[PDB]
Amino acid sequence: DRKLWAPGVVAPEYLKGDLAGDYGWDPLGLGADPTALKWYRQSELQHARWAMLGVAGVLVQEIVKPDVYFYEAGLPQNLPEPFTNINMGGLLAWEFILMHWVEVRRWQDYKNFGSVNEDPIFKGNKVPNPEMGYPGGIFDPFGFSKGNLKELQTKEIKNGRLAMIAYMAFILQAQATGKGPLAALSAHLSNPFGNNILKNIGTCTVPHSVDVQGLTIPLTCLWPGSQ
Amino acid sequence: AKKVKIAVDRNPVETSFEKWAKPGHFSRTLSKGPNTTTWIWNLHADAHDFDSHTSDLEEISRKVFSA
Amino acid sequence: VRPVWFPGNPPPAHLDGSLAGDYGFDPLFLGQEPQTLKWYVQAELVHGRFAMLGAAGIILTSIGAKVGLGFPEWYDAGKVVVEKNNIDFPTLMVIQFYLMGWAETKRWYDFKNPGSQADGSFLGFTEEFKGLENGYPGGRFFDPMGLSRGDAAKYQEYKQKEVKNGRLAMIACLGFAAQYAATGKGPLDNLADHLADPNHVNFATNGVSIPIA
Amino acid sequence: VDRSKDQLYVGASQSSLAYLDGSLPGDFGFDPLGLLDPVNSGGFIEPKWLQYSEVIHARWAMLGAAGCIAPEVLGAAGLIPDATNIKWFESGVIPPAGSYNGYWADPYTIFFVEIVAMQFAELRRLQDFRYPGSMGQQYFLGLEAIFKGSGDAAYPGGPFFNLFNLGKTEAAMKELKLKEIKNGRLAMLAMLGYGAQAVMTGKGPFQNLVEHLADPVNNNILTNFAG
Amino acid sequence: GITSELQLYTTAIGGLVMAAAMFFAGWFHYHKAAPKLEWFQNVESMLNHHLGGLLGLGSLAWAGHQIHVSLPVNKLLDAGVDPKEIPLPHDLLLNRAIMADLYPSFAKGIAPFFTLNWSEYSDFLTFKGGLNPVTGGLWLSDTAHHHVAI
Amino acid sequence: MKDFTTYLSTAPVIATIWFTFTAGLLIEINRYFPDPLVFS
Ligand code: CHL
Ligand code: CLA
Ligand code: CLA
Ligand code: CLA
Ligand code: CLA
Ligand code: CLA
Ligand SMILES: CC(/C=C/C=C(C)/C=C/[C@@]12O[C@]1(C)C[C@@H](O)CC2(C)C)=C\C=C\C=C(C)\C=C\C=C(C)\C=C\[C@@]12O[C@]1(C)C[C@@H](O)CC2(C)C
Repeated sequence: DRKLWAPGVVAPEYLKGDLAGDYGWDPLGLGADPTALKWYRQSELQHARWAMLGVAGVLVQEIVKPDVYFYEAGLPQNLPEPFTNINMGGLLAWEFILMHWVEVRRWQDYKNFGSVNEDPIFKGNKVPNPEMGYPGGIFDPFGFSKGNLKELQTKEIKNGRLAMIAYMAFILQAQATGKGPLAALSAHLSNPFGNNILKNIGTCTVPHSVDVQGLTIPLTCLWPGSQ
Repeated sequence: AKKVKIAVDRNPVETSFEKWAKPGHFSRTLSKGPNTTTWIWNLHADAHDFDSHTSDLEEISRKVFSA
Repeated sequence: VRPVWFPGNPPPAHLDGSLAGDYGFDPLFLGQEPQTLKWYVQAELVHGRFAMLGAAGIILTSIGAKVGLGFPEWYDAGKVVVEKNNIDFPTLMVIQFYLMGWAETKRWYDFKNPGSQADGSFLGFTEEFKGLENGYPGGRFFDPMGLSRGDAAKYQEYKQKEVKNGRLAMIACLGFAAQYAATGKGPLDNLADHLADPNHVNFATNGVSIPIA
Repeated sequence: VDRSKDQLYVGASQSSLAYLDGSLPGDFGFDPLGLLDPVNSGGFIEPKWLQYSEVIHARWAMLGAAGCIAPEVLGAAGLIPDATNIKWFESGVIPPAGSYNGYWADPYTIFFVEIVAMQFAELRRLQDFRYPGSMGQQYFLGLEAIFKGSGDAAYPGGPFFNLFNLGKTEAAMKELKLKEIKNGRLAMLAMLGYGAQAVMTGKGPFQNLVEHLADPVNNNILTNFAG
Repeated sequence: GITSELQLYTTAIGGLVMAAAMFFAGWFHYHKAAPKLEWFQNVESMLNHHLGGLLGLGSLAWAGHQIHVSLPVNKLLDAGVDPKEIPLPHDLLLNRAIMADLYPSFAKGIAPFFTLNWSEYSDFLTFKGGLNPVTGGLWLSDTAHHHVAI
Repeated sequence: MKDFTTYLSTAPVIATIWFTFTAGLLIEINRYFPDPLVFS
């Protein structure tokens, strides 16, 4: 009885509202294999949660530091004063080691549900992990999981899906116009007709490559825009 | 007033090398194989004499068309 | 049931999926006869195994050339090795055919009469040359780690892995030859050019592969 | 061929009414050469292939008819840069007539991607005609769920090719198929018109229309024999 | 109008493709879709297609080649132009300006054909007779009018 | 394939291969040892 993505369209058999934010949308039928549907559901949570942090970071960073131009914020010379011109090789080493640990733990949970709940060092500590992708426990200090969990999952995925669309709008707008999200919004308001996608779509403002501390990094736009 | 139209038969014959290994298959006389050297000459002499292999005009015409 | 090279086409009768890497690909029915199929199964493995050694050797030496360690390109190594080391080519060629001839004749008469080379005739060795299957010698000489004598399920998995990397290597060795003829540069020299400008540097623009271009 | 709608067209004959019983879409009885006669049919001249081929020609022609004029109409309205306001036969398909420099790759590099992409699209479509339902069985990254067909080769249906499941009722589907065939047949004649008009006049389809409206008497096929 | 070994080479490749098509047709029309006896006995239909279709359109198609390829190329060859400097046959086809220089009648397009002013084409549809003095062979303009009439 | 190899075993096919081989051997010998008149 739930509303579907389009009017008068039959939902797939395997989509029966069990998961949150289920509109019965699967034109490519990628969820037919039950095991594949679980894996894709996790990746939807990862993209949804990472994307929401991405959108929040870009917007908040723009307000505090308007001139950083987040697209270029990755360059070492643009880093804050404490970290300015830090050796990117050492900086990457922290991320690889720390993310490899965290992500393998999450991966092992998917392979064998409930195996990696307990802390490895300090015996006794554990997380409830009521459902895969929702560890809870220490990950939910405020205890919002208690109550109408189903509704909260719906709110999370719906906002997360919107963030995914919104963030890729930031990327394409930066590539085409060369301005951040808020800056582009101001430009449209000033001259709604002269300054819009109909004009900017044909230009890609990203240089072909950059030199990061002597290492050349290729760059591209998402379409063959006029460099 | 028989109408002029395209008329064919589907898969009349099978594509196999079986008969390539049985010389004389086309003729009843030569199908039994050789006993004298006269058989060898008879094989080549009557190979394209379709009208004598079969009495069916349709079968004769189809061989002529593809030959 | 099992996947095939051309989806929707039933596999040939003589290919029942028992062999490793079987996708029912035999459009010319070259292996219809069961005894001839044994010969080609082993011919494919020998071709595949040599190609893997060839591809790995060509790739590794090419990396040595690009990095500047001084290795010559695969298409010049033969001339360089002989001249630099002062080797008589006809003697080296003859030695190869004695060693290959002895080793490869033994493989020939094991195919004809399986188990014949494990009779103790050759220096008293009676179990290292018995053979496990067609194209899979086994034993403690050809399989010192005993990966074919351990788990049966995983050994069948490796047979699938061996043939597919062998077929991939065979295609690669054809790529090395075709690329050298069209371009006249080393393997990784071509790879570097493609990564520079993939759009404007490939076979469609080399001026050879597509003459009408 | 009677224009417009009617029970039967000009070329309808008593011989063709023997097997043309209205079952097929757009069945107006027009078959003077009697190529659709079921009796003693074979090869490619059979009802199933000829009806299938017409729909395939209809759908390619519809894309071609709209795509061979849109650059001129959009360019005339200023919605695209003048650099891309190019006649359909001067895009690069016929380099002797004219070629466009500015694609992200050489037109032969683009063609190879076209070959590979169309090999998959066309050979998979063919295998459903030879073995109905066979493309929904072998693993294809989970996409085989949407390639199960519907028994009729020309109308696969399914979750993707019938994304919005229009024509749910039998009566509705027949009307849609009829509308598809008539638009498709009209586009096939339009494409032939583009080809003939290009040779006779050497100008784009849009230019020919504008010139005809200017001076209809002084601009038509008869006056274009000489210039 | 052949002037290079490339043109000879392409015809040979086309000849092999036709040879492959002919052998496929023989296999197809014997093992796959064999015409029935009633099909072979439409003598009226066969003559119609072989008179107007084989001989008729074959003669018209060859007239198209002579009018657009053979006549311009041989007109320049007889004038002494170096073969490598002659325009390619497709340049003659695409550029009506070039053809007008050799034969002014082309400046009027195909309007004379449809308006029945066939005398406009007298410059390349001739009735000279005799032999071309430079090459000792029949005029190709005469040969083109022959195949158009045929 | 059994029948096809049987066809290649027919007398005309064998003779063509055999004489093609025999002729090729003689032609190649005279290519590397031109003008042989005496054993020497
Ligand atoms: C009548 C003569 C005769 C002939 C024609 C052969 C022929 C053959 N025997 Mg042999 N045998 C013969 C008698 C005998 N064989 C054997 C026992 C065997 C066995 C057990 C085997 C053969 C095998 C073979 C084959 C080896 C193929 C090859 O490439 O070898 C290449 C040859 C060599 C590598 C050795 C010769 C190299 C070189 C000419 C001499 C070099 C000498 C120097 C000292 C080298 C020093 C180098 C160091 C210092 C680096 C070949 C068909 C083998 C085979 O293929 O079996 C299936 C095999 O396994 N024979 C005995 C003892 C009963 C014989 C008695 O008369
Ligand atoms: C079928 C669609 C189509 C195709 C195949 C092309 C192809 C091309 N366009 Mg054109 N273009 C189109 C439609 C299309 N365009 C439309 C509708 C517009 C108006 C928004 C433009 C505006 C435009 C500009 C301003 C420029 C090009 C240029 C180009 C070239 C590629 C480089 C580039 O920057 O493209 C960028 C173009 C796009 C990303 C348009 C994508 C259109 C998609 C494929 C169709 C669906 C669009 C959809 C209805 C949404 C429209 C906008 C929306 C706000 C309503 C290439 C020849 C460049 C050129 O001339 O180089 C010499 C160039 O500078 N196009
Ligand atoms: C002597 C020549 C000849 C004849 C009399 C026939 C006769 C027949 N063929 Mg066969 N065929 C031939 C040659 C011939 N074929 C060749 C050479 C090939 C290989 C290419 C085939 C391949 C073939 C197939 C695959 C099929 C037939 C079929 C048929 C039947 C219907 C034909 C029809 O209506 O065509 C009408 C023609 C068309 C619908 C196509 C017209 C356009 C074609 C593709 C090109 C014509 C080019 C033109 C002559 C020159 C253009 C000049 C310039 C503009 C470039 C009929 C029994 C069909 C059958 O069995 O039906 C029961 C069938 O399925 N033929
Ligand atoms: C059979 C159909 C067909 C074909 C073969 C062509 C072919 C062509 N068209 Mg035409 N066109 C057609 C139909 C067709 N058109 C139709 C129906 C219309 C009306 C809508 C148009 C409107 C049109 C315009 C307005 C223009 C062309 C142009 C072109 C040329 C350049 C094509 C190009 O750059 O594509 C670009 C390639 C793509 C759009 C495909 C992108 C493929 C990537 C991999 C997709 C990635 C997707 C991404 C990951 C996820 C989705 C993102 C999205 C939500 C934003 C080329 C000759 C251009 C031209 O003539 O330039 C000189 C041009 O300006 N066409
Ligand atoms: C590989 C494909 C193939 C296969 C397996 C078959 C199989 C068969 N065909 Mg079919 N056929 C094919 C292709 C094939 N055909 C083609 C391409 C055509 C078109 C020409 C035909 C036309 C055809 C006809 C008309 C007939 C068959 C018949 C047969 C049967 C016996 C054929 C036989 O004995 O051949 C063995 C014969 C040969 C090997 C001779 C080959 C002759 C070719 C044309 C080469 C000519 C070379 C020429 C002489 C060179 C000059 C010589 C000089 C230098 C000395 C058998 C079922 C017959 C049948 O079913 O009878 C009941 C039959 O009547 N076929
Ligand atoms: C069969 C023989 C033949 C052929 C093929 C041609 C062909 C041609 N002649 Mg020639 N001609 C011939 C006989 C022939 N002629 C004869 C016998 C005479 C003596 C009376 C002449 C006298 C003559 C003169 C005086 C002239 C020509 C000219 C021409 C050219 C333009 C004709 C024109 O305006 O067409 C108008 C339109 C058409 C023919 C219709 C074209 C239809 C197209 C091909 C449809 C394509 C549809 C398709 C779906 C679209 C592609 C889609 C795809 C890319 C996706 C053309 C190359 C003219 C020229 O330019 O000469 C250099 C010219 O001035 N001819
Ligand atoms: C993860 C993500 C973004 C993450 C961004 C991050 C971390 C950004 C970080 C930083 O920016 C900051 C904060 C500050 C900067 O200074 C530095 C960087 C480092 C740049 C986006 C995902 C974005 C993901 C997107 C847009 C995915 C869209 C998927 C769609 C539409 C799929 C549709 C369908 O598949 C279904 C569901 C079902 C099928 O049946 C049908 C089809 C149609 C195939």
